[PDB]
Amino acid sequence: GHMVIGTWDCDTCLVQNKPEAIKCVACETPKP
Ligand SMILES: [Zn+2]
Repeated sequence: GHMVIGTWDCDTCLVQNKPEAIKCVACETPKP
């Protein structure tokens, strides 16, 4: 919640996620 921006938005389920993750947090999609 602090200087952690960079979240990526999905393109299949339409859901944002943290850049520290490996996949989506809604559809479980493989991060690019
Ligand atoms: Zn997704």
